[PDB]
Amino acid sequence: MEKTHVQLSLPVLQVRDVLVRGFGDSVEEVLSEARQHLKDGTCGLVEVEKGVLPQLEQPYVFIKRSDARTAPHGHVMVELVAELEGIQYGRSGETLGVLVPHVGEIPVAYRKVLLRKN
Ligand SMILES: Nc1nc2ccc(Br)cc2s1
Repeated sequence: MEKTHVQLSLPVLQVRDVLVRGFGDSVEEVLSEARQHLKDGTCGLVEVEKGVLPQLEQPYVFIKRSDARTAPHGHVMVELVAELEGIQYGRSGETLGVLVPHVGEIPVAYRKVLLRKN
């Protein structure tokens, strides 16, 4: 009964503030945990610049843009793609950032997304 997409506003975190730097130890675990934290409202977003990924823990979970005309209600359509050792699991568009657990860090902005469930 899960709708295919859900509107979310994600807190954007600075990399040096992040206390839990990843979701787990395998591609399937990080995708699973990211989905659970999105459902629980406990997922943040770090924007990727030089130096960011080496300060976070692999496997990475990215949100990537899934289309070009759908910004329904101001929310960009996105889907999840994981990365381990330079191999990516999914193919999608431009990266909006890397997802991490949110445990109370103060954000610098909020990013509105329309997230594809599965
Ligand atoms: N299978 C499921 N994946 C997700 C991702 C995000 C949100 Br919010 C709920 C669910 S339930």
